[PDB]
Amino acid sequence: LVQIEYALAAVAGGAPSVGIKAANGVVLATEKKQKSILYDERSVHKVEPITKHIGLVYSGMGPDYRVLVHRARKLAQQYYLVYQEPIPTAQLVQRVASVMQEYTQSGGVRPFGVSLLICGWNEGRPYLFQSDPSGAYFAWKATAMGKNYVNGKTFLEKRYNEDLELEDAIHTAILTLKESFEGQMTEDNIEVGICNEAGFRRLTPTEVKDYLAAI
Amino acid sequence: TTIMAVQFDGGVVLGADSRTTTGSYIANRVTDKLTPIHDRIFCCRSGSAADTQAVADAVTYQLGFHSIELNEPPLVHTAASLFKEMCYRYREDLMAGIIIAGWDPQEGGQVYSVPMGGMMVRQSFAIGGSGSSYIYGYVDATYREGMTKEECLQFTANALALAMERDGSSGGVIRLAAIAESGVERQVLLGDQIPKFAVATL
Amino acid sequence: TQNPMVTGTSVLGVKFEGGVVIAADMLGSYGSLARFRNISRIMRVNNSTMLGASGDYADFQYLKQVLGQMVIDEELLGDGHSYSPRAIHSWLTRAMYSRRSKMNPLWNTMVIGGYADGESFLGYVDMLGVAYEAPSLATGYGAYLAQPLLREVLEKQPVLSQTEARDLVERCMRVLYYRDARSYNRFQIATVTEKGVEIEGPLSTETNWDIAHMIS
Amino acid sequence: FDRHITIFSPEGRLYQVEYAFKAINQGGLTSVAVRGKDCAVIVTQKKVPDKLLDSSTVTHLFKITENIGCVMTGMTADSRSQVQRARYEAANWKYKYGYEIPVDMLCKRIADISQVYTQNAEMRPLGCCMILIGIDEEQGPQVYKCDPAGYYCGFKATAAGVKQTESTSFLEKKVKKKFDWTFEQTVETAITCLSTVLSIDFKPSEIEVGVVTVENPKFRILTEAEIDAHLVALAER
Amino acid sequence: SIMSYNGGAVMAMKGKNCVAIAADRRFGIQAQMVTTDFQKIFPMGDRLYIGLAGLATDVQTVAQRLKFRLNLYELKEGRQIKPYTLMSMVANLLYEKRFGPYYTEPVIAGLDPKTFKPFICSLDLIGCPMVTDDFVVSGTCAEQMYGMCESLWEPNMDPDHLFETISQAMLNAVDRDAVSGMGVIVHIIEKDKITTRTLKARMD
Amino acid sequence: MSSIGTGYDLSASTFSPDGRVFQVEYAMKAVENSSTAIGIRCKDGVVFGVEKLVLSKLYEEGSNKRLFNVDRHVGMAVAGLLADARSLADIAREEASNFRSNFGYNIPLKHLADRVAMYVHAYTLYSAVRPFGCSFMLGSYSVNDGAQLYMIDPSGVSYGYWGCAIGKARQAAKTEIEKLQMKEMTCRDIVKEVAKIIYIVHDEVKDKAFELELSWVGELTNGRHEIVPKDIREEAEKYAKESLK
Amino acid sequence: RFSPYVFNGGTILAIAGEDFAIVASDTRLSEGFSIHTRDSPKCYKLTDKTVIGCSGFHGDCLTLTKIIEARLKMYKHSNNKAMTTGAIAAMLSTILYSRRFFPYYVYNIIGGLDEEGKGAVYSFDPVGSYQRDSFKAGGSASAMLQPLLDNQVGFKNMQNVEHVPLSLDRAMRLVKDVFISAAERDVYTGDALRICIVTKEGIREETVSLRKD
Repeated sequence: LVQIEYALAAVAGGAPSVGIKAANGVVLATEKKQKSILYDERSVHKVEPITKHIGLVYSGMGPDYRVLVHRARKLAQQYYLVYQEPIPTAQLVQRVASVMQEYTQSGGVRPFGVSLLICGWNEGRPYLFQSDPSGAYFAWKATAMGKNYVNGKTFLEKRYNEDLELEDAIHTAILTLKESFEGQMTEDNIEVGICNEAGFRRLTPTEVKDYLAAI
Repeated sequence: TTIMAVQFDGGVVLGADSRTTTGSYIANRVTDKLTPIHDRIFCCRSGSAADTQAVADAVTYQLGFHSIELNEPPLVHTAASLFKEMCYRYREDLMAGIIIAGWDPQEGGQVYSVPMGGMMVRQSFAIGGSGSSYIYGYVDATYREGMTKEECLQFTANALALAMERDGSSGGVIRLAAIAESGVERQVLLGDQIPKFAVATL
Repeated sequence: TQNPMVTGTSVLGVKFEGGVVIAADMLGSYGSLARFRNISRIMRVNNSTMLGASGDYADFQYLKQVLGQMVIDEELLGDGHSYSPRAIHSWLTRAMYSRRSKMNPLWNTMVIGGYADGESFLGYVDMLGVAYEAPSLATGYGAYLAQPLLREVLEKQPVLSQTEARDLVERCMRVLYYRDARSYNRFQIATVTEKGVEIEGPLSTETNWDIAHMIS
Repeated sequence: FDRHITIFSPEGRLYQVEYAFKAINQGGLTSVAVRGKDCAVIVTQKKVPDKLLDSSTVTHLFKITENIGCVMTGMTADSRSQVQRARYEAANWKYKYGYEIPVDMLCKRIADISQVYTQNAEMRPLGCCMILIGIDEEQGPQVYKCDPAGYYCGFKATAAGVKQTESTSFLEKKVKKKFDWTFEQTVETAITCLSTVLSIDFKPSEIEVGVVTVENPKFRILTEAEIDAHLVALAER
Repeated sequence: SIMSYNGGAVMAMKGKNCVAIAADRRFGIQAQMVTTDFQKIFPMGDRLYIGLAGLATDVQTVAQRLKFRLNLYELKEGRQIKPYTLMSMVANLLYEKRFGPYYTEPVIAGLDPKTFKPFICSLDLIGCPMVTDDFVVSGTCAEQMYGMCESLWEPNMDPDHLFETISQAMLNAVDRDAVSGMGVIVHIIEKDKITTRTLKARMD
Repeated sequence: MSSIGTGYDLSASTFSPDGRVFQVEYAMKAVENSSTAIGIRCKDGVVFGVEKLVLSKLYEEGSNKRLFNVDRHVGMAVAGLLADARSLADIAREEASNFRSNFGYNIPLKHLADRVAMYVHAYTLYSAVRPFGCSFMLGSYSVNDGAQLYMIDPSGVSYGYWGCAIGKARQAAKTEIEKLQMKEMTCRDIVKEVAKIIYIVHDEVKDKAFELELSWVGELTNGRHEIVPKDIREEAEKYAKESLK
Repeated sequence: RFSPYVFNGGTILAIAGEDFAIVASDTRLSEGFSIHTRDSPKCYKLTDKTVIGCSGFHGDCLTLTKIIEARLKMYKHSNNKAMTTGAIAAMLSTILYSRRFFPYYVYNIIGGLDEEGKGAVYSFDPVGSYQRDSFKAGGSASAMLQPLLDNQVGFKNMQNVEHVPLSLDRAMRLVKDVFISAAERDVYTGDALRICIVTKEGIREETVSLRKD
């Protein structure tokens, strides 16, 4: 379909999201600039938990994004009803990309204009995944999304190594946003979430501020 | 269970006991059977507790949504009609006797009975529950045309004390509520505040 | 309604020369308890139809709601067509039979009195759909205790005046007060004539208790 | 047909969603919400063009619950419809979940509904803007605004309508200069902002103010004597 | 009773680094014995068995639908199932028929496919899981099995004493029930081997 | 002026690039090609007046009633397209019926008008339906709330009105209702005024025969909406004929 | 528990002839030991050639005659002719059997004229089994009337009797005799006898007083 390529055009116009799979965890940093000072930046969140162990982030269209945040969380908890076990990250990406593929097959709708970076931690082992608006999903070591994702994907390919820790992966995920930020990021205009063995959590801005001070 | 509501000039006085029995075990002895349906419309719940709580929450929902659309305080006859439609539509699934009483600017203080079966009738005083049977003669003898707020609170307190005294399903504390234009005054009668009467000893 | 809760007892009715007069006491009993003592068991349907009902009073309030909304929805058209008493009677026969056939009856027994085109109408409908018309009707224990007096007067004199029918209805209500244990000493009398439906009440019976001293 | 329905352009745009914001400007009216320390006000203008019309029925301030109010800007029937849907979702939150709906949750819910209009091709986006105010139990005053795109955000202040961009420039110069707060100033800021960009020196029959305060969280619609009590206090300074 | 229509007697016992599951071998319609080689313990993995007592048609139906769901799980997920997760799967399968319930009460005995920790549990007919650390029993001779296991189970048994304990428990338990017995099969599940023995049981 | 052929005006489910839904506008332009219905609320009631055109001398002199009883206390004066107006008469009538059946009393005007303006609006955003081509006034009276007059256009917006006019000569009717102290007059003066305003805005050299239909609701009808007596109607006719001269 | 039926009494009777069909019934509607009315005829003109007699539960009788009248009109719309007696018979067999599992507690006797001008009587059970008879009594006193009709119309258990065809006047005498004799001993039968005679000239309809007890 042509609407899938045009939906990928709305993803590449979105804000940068960078996710890096470290040895002991996965980061998911995004670009969150407010258009003016009138907007409460505390209010809306881009990095978003799905379970206690899976979070995700996007580039593209936020209202399309919340539709799959809601349905990822439903698929996850209806897995948990059946198995009483937290859902594997790869299984959840199969479910969500099946949902995201459904809106490309049916006529009278458009595809999602959103591409997800699903992170996870299951069985002592981290996961980085990207679901495209087609319904296709790819496992990643590190990747970029949104505005100039190509330049981010080759900035990551230079600074990625496998024996990398989670804190150093936060440091090189801030740098991949900072290669395209346009104007001096702060703890109030980016948003990072990490998975580790303790589960997924979105970093508090006081905790983002010290990572930014380390750079 | 004994529920009671009396219309007076200016508003209504509602009353209920506080005993919920599971057979002949008092499961709850401080039960709040006086449910605020809207700001100046209460109901008195008797019958199956799950049924009455379900119907009271559903009429609370429908009535609050009705009031926000109409941008006005709701009528007491409107809440009574919503109880009537719910208690008549599911009259074979519900065992719920309701007394709706409240105040509204259009028609003053009102008391409506919705017993089991789902009918609706406006009354000056209504009694219900398994213990109201023991005070029908008392409320027929004692109700006077045109009592005041304090006289209706005292009348309701005395009749609920009598019904609590004779019914085993009734007991506990007396929960009173008097609804008028200025708002809702509620009070709990417990211990010596419940009107004692002498047993005919010797 | 599988189980009636607050029921109303007998509803009378008789045609006279110029209309129908029906009566019903103003009591709804829960079992034996005379719990609801000022409820009107007689509906005014429209200008030319009145309706008194026995049985479950919540079902009669349902039928009041449905049939009154039908009368409203008819009068909105302004096309000069009114529901006749026979049409209300036939609609109500269809309603009661349709509820019967779903094994969910409306526990009522109804007297539809009416007066259209200079012809009186008096119609019985019960919860099974058994409908007929007759010069005198009586539901409940009135079929046992009032319909004898009604049918003996309507045997001797087929055409009653309004005063004679009113006195006969009062007299049968006095009998039903004496012998029916669910009856009550407070009743409405509804009349439909050319002047429309008038509902008079609350009316009481004149009690006689001279036989109470004849016990020795 | 790529510009008639809500499907993507070759550069990834939704043109009907862009034209719904043009439709908001069709109403001719500008709304402003600002947020204080313990208060959040909404002010819109009340241009009544027909003088034999009942002006008590022309209002864009709507009660959603007792604690949540709402100013609407845009196509008026769309606005009343989105208000009825917000009133439904508020009552159903209270029924299902046992507590009053937060302002962010209601505004998120209405934006989630608006996304469906932006994605199914058989119906159009609903061309109007909702601004919700209300007092949060833990966060204080909340001002939330959802657009026909399905976005919502929380706002230190915001604006909706024809003069939205200049009202935003005014309030943006305002909220980085002072921390505007107090009951009186926040009505001052929302009256001055509307007045500055419309440039018409208000009389109280011409605007309408809706407030929530932390001291009394009931959504109030201001009386014309009370808009006088703010306009006289503002018009001598 | 619908449970006692065919008989049926399954237990599962926990050892040190090993579990034992054992079942009787009678298939009988009420009193009449039909076969003496009915399968009541099916494999649900390499080191993971489920035993089903109760109505024999529901033994077969539950075991086949569980094997269905389990093979789909182990292909869609790319791992052997953890025994707790198998318990949750069985509990879901039985609770879907909550008001139309499969008249069987499973026992699950197995080792963890990554840890080799012993797992035993058992369920009711509508899927209430019940994990123990000593023994679970299920069938028409439940009280006989509770007496024998509560007497004979001791912690930290090697698979030889585990075999002897579950064997004496099953044999003397089903020799006081009429519609049970006609053989006992015993599966010892170790880390490195599955031992399967059938016993010299009474045949009356 | 000039046509558009890009096709933003073919479904109600489509905005224009400047932000209009033209199908709603073209439906509202169907209303201004129809004859004028006026409605005036007064101190004790609401009075309706329609110039019902008689485009065959063969009709029954009372055919095509553009005044409707939608509830026993509410009336409906329609302009625009009759078949759509009768559909909305049935909708408003059913909505009043369902309100009484569910809540136990008469539907309030401002709630009937909102619940019918929502139906009219729900037919303004789908490609499977078209907007209604009728605007209509709802007018009620009761004791608690007073006179109530709302008008609903094809867009779905309902506003309250002291006077109102819908149709092709609605603007000069707004003029001649604006020359009138409706907040102090009684219903029996407003019928004379409604008749004379209908007879002023009626161009006989385009559409040459009509029947003036009046309906009131108020204190004088006990809050019931009725057609009103032929005596009062023909006195209003004579005052409108003489008034015009 | 709710009972969907009540036995309202009532005896019906039809007799076929060479050129006539006489359908008769009492007019007492009963319930238990009470009498609802004394004027409730159980015969119903369907077409200009067909009268149905309905007895049993009166609510089903009313509903069923209204359904048969509606189906007559539906037939005449879709087929541009009124129904025959046999077509109403077969149709009512289908109508009654469509309610097999919650039956019409109605004893139907259709009496009328066939398409060669002769009298036709069809006798139905409550679930629609019918056959064409020469005469049939149904309902409350059918076990009383039917042996006398077997005696006198059927010429059974008689030796050296002449088998003349039954004329209209003697069949009318037989109908009046059998309902007097049934009004004596059946308590549900009485108060009048409505007699419907179907001839080539049409349907004429007579009433005869019976006992009032």
